Amino acid sequence: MELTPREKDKLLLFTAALVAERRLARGLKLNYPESVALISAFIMEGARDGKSVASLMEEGRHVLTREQVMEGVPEMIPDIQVEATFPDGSKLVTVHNPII
Amino acid sequence: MELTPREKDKLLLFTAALVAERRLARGLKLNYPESVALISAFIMEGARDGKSVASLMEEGRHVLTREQVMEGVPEMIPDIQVEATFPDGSKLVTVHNPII
Amino acid sequence: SNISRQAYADMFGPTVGDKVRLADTELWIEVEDDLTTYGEEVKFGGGKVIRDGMGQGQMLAADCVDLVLTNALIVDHWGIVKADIGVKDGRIFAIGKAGNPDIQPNVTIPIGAATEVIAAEGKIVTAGGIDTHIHWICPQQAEEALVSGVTTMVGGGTGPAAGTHATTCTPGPWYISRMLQAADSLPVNIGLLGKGNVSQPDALREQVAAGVIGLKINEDWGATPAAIDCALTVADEMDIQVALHSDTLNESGFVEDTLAAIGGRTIHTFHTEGAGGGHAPDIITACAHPNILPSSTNPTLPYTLNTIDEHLDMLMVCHHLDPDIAEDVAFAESRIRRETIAAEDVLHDLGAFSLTSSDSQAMGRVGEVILRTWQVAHRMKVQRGALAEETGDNDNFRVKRYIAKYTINPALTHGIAHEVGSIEVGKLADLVVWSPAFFGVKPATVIKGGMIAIAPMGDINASIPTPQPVHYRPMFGALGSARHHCRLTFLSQAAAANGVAERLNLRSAIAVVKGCRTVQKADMVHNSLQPNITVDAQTYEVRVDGELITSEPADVLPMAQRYFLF
Amino acid sequence: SNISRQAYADMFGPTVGDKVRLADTELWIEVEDDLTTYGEEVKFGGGKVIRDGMGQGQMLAADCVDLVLTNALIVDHWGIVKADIGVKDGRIFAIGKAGNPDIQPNVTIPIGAATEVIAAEGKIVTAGGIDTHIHWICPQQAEEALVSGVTTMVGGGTGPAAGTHATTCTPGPWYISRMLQAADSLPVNIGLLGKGNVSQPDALREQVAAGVIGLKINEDWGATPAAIDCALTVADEMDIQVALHSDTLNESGFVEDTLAAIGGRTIHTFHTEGAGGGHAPDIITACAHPNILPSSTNPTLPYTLNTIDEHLDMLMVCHHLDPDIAEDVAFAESRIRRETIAAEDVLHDLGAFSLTSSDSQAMGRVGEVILRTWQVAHRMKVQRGALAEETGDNDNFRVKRYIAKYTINPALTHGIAHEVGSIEVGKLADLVVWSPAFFGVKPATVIKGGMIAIAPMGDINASIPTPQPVHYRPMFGALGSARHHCRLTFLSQAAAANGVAERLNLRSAIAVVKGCRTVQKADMVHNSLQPNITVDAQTYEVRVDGELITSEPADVLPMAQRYFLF
Amino acid sequence: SNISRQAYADMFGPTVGDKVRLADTELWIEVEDDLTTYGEEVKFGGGKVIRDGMGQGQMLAADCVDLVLTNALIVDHWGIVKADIGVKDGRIFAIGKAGNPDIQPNVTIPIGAATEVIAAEGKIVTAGGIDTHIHWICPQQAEEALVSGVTTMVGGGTGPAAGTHATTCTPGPWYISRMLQAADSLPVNIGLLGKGNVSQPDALREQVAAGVIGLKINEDWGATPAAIDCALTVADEMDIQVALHSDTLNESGFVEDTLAAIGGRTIHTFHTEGAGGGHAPDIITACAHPNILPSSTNPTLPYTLNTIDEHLDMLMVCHHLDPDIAEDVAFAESRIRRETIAAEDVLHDLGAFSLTSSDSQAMGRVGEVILRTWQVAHRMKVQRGALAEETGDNDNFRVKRYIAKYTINPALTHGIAHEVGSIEVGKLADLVVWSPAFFGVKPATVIKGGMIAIAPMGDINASIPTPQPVHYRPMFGALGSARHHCRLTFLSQAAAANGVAERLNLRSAIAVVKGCRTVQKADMVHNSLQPNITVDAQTYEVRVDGELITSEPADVLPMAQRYFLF
Amino acid sequence: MIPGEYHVKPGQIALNTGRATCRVVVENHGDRPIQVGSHYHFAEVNPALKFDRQQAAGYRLNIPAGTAVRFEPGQKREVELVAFAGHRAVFGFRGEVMGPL
Ligand code: NI
Ligand code: NI
Ligand code: NI
Ligand code: NI
Ligand code: NI
Ligand code: NI
Repeated sequence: MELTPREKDKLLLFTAALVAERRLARGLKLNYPESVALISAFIMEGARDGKSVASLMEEGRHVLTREQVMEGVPEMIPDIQVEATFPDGSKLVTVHNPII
Repeated sequence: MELTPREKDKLLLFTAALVAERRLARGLKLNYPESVALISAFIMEGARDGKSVASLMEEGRHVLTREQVMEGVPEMIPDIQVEATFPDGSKLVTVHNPII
Repeated sequence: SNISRQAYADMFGPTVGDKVRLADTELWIEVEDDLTTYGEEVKFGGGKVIRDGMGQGQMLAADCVDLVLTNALIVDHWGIVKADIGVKDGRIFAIGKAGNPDIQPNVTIPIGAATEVIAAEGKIVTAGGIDTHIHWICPQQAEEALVSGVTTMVGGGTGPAAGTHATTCTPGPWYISRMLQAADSLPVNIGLLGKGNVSQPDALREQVAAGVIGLKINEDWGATPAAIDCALTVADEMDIQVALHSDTLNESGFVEDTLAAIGGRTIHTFHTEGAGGGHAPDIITACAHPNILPSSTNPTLPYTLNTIDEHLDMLMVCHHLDPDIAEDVAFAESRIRRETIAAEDVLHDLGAFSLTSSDSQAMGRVGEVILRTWQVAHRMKVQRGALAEETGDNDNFRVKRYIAKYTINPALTHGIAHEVGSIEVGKLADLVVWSPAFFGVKPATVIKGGMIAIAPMGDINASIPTPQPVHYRPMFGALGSARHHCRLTFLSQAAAANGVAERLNLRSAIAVVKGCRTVQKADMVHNSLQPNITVDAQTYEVRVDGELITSEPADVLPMAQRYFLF
Repeated sequence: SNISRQAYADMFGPTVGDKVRLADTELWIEVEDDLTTYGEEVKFGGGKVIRDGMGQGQMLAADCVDLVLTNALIVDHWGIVKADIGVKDGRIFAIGKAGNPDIQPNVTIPIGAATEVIAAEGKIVTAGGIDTHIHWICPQQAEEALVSGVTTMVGGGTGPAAGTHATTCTPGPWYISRMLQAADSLPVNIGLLGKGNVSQPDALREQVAAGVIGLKINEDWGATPAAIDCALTVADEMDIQVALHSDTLNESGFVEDTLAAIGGRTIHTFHTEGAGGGHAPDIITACAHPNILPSSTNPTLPYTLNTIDEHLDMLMVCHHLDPDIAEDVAFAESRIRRETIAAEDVLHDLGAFSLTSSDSQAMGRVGEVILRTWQVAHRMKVQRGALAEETGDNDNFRVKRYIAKYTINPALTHGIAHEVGSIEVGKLADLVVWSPAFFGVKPATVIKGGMIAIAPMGDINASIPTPQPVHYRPMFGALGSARHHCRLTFLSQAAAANGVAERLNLRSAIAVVKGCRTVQKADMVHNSLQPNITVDAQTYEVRVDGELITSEPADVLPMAQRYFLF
Repeated sequence: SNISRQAYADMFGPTVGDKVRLADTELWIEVEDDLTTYGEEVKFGGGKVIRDGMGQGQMLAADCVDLVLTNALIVDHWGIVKADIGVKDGRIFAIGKAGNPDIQPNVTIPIGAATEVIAAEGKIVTAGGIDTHIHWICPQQAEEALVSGVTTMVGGGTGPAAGTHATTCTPGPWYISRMLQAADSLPVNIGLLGKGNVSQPDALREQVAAGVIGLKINEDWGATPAAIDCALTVADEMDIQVALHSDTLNESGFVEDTLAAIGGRTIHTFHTEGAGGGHAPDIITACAHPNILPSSTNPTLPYTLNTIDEHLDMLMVCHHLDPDIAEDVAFAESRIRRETIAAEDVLHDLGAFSLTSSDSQAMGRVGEVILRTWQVAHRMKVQRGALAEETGDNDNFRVKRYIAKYTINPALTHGIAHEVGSIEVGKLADLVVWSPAFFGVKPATVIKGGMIAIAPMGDINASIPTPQPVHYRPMFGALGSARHHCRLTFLSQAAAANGVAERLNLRSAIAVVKGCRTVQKADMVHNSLQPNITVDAQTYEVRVDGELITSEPADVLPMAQRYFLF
Repeated sequence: MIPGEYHVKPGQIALNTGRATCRVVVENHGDRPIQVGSHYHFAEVNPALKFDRQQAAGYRLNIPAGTAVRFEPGQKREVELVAFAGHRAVFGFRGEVMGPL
């Protein structure tokens, strides 16, 4: 595979998201790290699918709602940022106020 | 997420448990590391759910039975210990003779 | 020109009269003073103030600071104030107003070409924590502790060996030398404790002359009156501290016999509540004496629903006890008491207990000293309301009382307060930057001796340092020679004199301990209470002046499930 | 004896006239020359040529090379040739024909008992890349860059501090000293840049004498005519380079005023297109001047569908701008222009822009300098066809023009071309081995000063080094003392003279920079074009000799989704 | 007072007459002797024996050990006994009875204030393993090997280069120097092998004088009679060892010609069975000669169902052979023979083969030397029953015979037995602690020169060191200066004399090899059999005294799927 | 409950109190935008800005520290300035003062 450090680092984000995904499935209100991981992973997959940066900046604000996370969490996450390999290379996706 | 070393370390335990979970699903008799990982992860989730230390010390002895693991394995695991963030902070759960 | 207080707060952080919630607790701090001149605040960025001829002057390096922390909200034992912090030559230069004297008024911290900038507006800055109950079971503890905001670690050990699992002792010259050499590789200031359990003084002097800054008396090695006396005599001679884990078994005597053996000499009592060790069931009465500097280890802090349940097995593994041996289990049980555990929280709130510590991997959590200290403060406010010393509608005094427990008091107790312990001029620049929402839980930046040593860092290949995944990674201050320059290895005056550093070829900066024998309970900042305390021998109830001291266990705590992934 | 060209290609790699596709791009290189003697090629393995008395001779160590790279396809600014490479004493010994003179003809690279072998048949070998826009935000960037094929990093910073987040400056003597010491721990050659923004020359001389090989003028610290002039005067005195990030705000003047302030003196302009900083909207006109060495940072390379969208927020975080402050957002927007972004690609293809760099974690991706350079080449071939300088049906000239952008030109610009920058005799042996299918993306081997420093490595416990998982792991050349011997720390002539290395006890090899003031646009290999370029003040259209310069954004790019897991 | 043998076993570990199963194998060891005085055993913990005035005396550091391993079950070539182990100044002080002479009888290992304690009751303690077939393909192999219980690694290489992939050679002075410097960073004792393939003696003397403790003759570099002779002549001169990988191709002669070239001189034959290399198909006949010290690499150990299947592709990749070249595949196939593979196991059981080794990442698994050795022992007991030398109903002799294969014999073969190889007084304290259930698979503690270097470690933030996840993490003995003090770099007598250590500024302890030319087959502990062995040229059947030597392949093995996650 | 929330007391802050101020009309005569920071010596701003430079000597914009005023091409506007303090020594900028005043 010849995994570079950055690819290995992203594997850490993917795994953190697996943790959150399963807890959300159980019906738990997600905490700070879980929320950040879940939304981040979603965007990375969007990039793998070939969606645009513009599309993801919007879609990422509809992954989790205020009722699916603990109190204070939405305010602890003014934005989420993550980069991924789009068909046209690495790009940065910034999702402002992802949780409403 | 600002993951501390301990949080990252627990991600290693979670992943080891995913490996075991899938093999158990296939109907394989689990080995030493697989058994320890599976029971440990179970407890960590229990803590995320908000169960008490007392409840988990008992529940953890009913995750795997002697017929679901290789010979000698139950005797190689006199107890399992793991810490997790309970609603009231980090606590240690010790499950004695988890496999019977 | 005018600006609303809200827009101002958003731009430069809060000012005099504004309140800030500490993380997700009920504790609120209020800005007591602001050292700026409104309109002359320094800010860095494109088109901002810190630029040539403007907020940055023309002075040579010797006439300006190496680093400035702009618009920081300082929280320390002496005050909660808004100000700029200047760091020069790895030490705290000044707390005041930064800028360029050429065009700005009241500049006390000059910014020049040689000055780096750390933007602290909206952030809280504290001194690095100091943990004095470290078991050196593994080298990984240093990073775990640094990440939590602890910059100095005092303890003993040789690795994961039986003796170290149970006690904070680095036994003898050879091991002491090896660990001093290994210390250069760790990103925290370090001081070692030798094995103080022996009745031949020369065996102790050898260890001190080898490098230890203290001696640990532990019951597992025999905490008898003869050993205690021998250790205190050598301590008085060599100006080093003694830490005590007393005779739980009451084998050689009761608490009063131990107290008699100490004979009024200065001593630091570890886990004074008793769960972690000490005369059952009344070692807690030690906090009434003027020569005792009392600390708590962290598993019992604060009293919660699951506290008692988790303690039995933790106790057994730590001290190599056999659950099949009746006497081994009976003595484990005599250490865990709901009565003394519940009182311990109140005694901290009153200032009868002066320090908090971990007891790392030996009935204690290395990354939870700071966190658990604030949880106790929260629970006490919730249960007892405002302190008598409190003025105004804020928890400023309770905050100062509790922060002193893991900063200045531990430094005073071990004779290193001349180097670290607080944000004061001349002290080593060990500082921790916190976003208010993560205060006490996950810091934004950890500075060791003027250099950032660790901090949360996003994708290395990203266009900015913020994209995920963000996790704690070592920085330049933790690298090779830079690390040696930014950390201190504490030595006893004797070792320093005998040239131990040159002989072992220690590469880090060296500091010597002093003033260990003269410190007393009255010297503990905001925690000098000496209560008339008693413990009922049968019921274990703790009473101060006849009043029952107790509290309720928490079901849920702040700084817990909202921040951690596991 | 005869052998078909296909079987030959399979055995020893391609030869004269054979073409090879670079990764998954449309770029094809053709072997221009082969220095072997057909039938006398050296090959290593059981029953092969390199064996005692056969391809290996009887010479003592002094009479043979330490390492030979057999059958390598060299791609460098001077040619694309097939040959054996000899490395001796950490430096490039010769490019020619390896073997044993005792029984083989034309041997110019002697192989003896003291010779190690690296099989490069079927592989492409290039010099290690040189990135001159490094923000030292974190030490992890060094490994990320090394893995991508970059072996030298020039930049400034002190860690993740506000100043370093925005600028490439290591402010003052103390920080400069600390970072020089920390540099010994990193597996790449390093040179530091100090803060050049000041109007007092002595404040600058101090920094140069302390160790920096250049001075960074950044608008965040005030890129005024007075500061620029002061910095250039000291640069002319001490033979160091100046990197410029100009006044985007046009606060002190327009681009022409800055150009006037420079006064014909040599200067390296960072991100000359402007998105990363510079007089809006015409800093790009700087590439017309003979004294300007222009570079591009990498996020804008090449122009793609998502380029514009991602830039606004990247800009804000990097420079500590407030999205709520209208003037902060307006100035961010004035930097991002589709017009100048589209022209930048063409200007590279024409050789008007001479270097590529990252701008690591401050509007740039540290592991993507090489990769993005080849993507621009691909897109330009696709859009503009063959270059006028191209001969034959191949892209050999375009390849040489683009590889020069991150190898020799950066080295010439910063006065270190006497040590690194190309595969030429006498230069440090910093080489990168690539399999054609992964060219520019993931290298097979990264050699630092004659020792492999990093490479993909399979299961450590496996029977061979190839089983999964295969990922990049540090090798012996990145370990302790071996690392110090295989890396260089660049110093200014003054620092070297003042004995800075001995004072700081720097352990690595030391190299001094020189020839920074005499280099000009005409010296940039294959990239010396000085176009009559203009920018429309209202529309932002770029024109060269009245012709509109533009291009189309890519929807999909090579060296992207076929190679990366995320 | 009396105590039942079962309760006793549970408290202090087994005693004389008790048997213990080694992991999940069928091998049983019986305690042959116990050096304690019943009732006077030392135990550490709260209220236990090792306490001031009790089990711990009043002696100064010079009069007591630095570390004691209490109640250890020693398994070594000389015996399987129960005893306390004393370690002083990084070396094995004594094997006997620990305690305080003031109140206890028969104390031979004094415990004082300066003594650390490691509780070994119920544990098996062995000397650290010694692997003599290391290919330095990557630095990560050191940690993998240390974790498995191997503390000394002898081999050659420069990193993942073609030459190192195939041979254990560090070619020439420059590379030798670089690797010696890099060795200081690894937590294992190291000795290097140079390239011995040359017919000019001076080219070899240069390498020895540079630092290598041996010379590797490998067919890939030309294992001709002239090269072999030249290497042996220099070896006899400089007291260094020669390792041989013979001419598989029979290109320069047959096995007898090679044997003739050796001329009765001492030589270590690598992978003597042949799969890993050597005259096809009879290199295995070498074990009949008195001057040959024969070893096996580990992929063929023991013979199993999948052994043959996995070997072809492993062979090709290692030696850079082309599967499309008929002669390359034919010579690979001639090396893999079920006949010689099946005999190899029996020859080990009989003591005709004296050592086991890995052949790390070049047809061998670095973390499986110990594990595979015990699997061969298990399979041989299962198939052949008790050895003729066996007394009593236990496998004590077979155990001693097999443990000698990776401890003392490798040390004797390479001239380092004066420093390491067994648990004997005066030798470096390289010890491995094992829980019986994980014997040979995953150790509880790995001690390097008196300090724990690596061990399984649970949650760093936990209240105890046992909570999950538990995985191997480096300890203090593996850190910076402490590591240098606890490891040895072996040098040739010549290098040591020429001051190579001072010139290269090597920081670790230095040891010199000696007695390499005088060692012979008769000296191999418990493995000195010189069988009248023959190999059928057409059928490949191995016969000893006309009897066919063979065995059956295992379908399932112990120390495999019950312990590993993957 | 919002972690780390502020409870800012209402009201306003008066900036640069007790210092001489002056208002001047400025006009951007250039074809490119010009933005000026709070502490820049106003008398030495981009030459394209037309105003009474003599009056602006020793002055900077009387706006919150760290903010700026933007002048689009052709834009004319009145700005309020506040005098420098400290030693009142001006160094840098366009190099017109380089000393006290
Ligand atoms: Ni204790
Ligand atoms: Ni303790
Ligand atoms: Ni820039
Ligand atoms: Ni930059
Ligand atoms: Ni071999
Ligand atoms: Ni080999």
